[PDB]
Amino acid sequence: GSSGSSGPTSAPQHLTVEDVTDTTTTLKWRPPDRIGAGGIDGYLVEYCLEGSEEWVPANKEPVERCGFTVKDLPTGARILFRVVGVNIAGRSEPATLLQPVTIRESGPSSG
Repeated sequence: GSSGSSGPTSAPQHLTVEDVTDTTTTLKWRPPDRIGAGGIDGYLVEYCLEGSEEWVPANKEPVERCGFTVKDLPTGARILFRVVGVNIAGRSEPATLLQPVTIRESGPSSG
């Protein structure tokens, strides 16, 4: 027997830095496989400035897509980004980034 799923969906994966701006950054992750009934509400993106121990909410509300854009960031700061899948169950394991972001815009040259 069974009725209504129990527990938060599977943490996010495939979370990497696609692009990086001066005061903005891009993030792209993938949806879980073990969702079942209910469905994931979204994801909570939070960043912690190097030295700080408080993860600030990048997006007040959890996005729907498997990607978001964080704004308002100190150019040249090692900020760590983490994505957590929210749901009626609550939240899931943070897909912390393997590496921090320096935050800076760098385009091509010599064409």
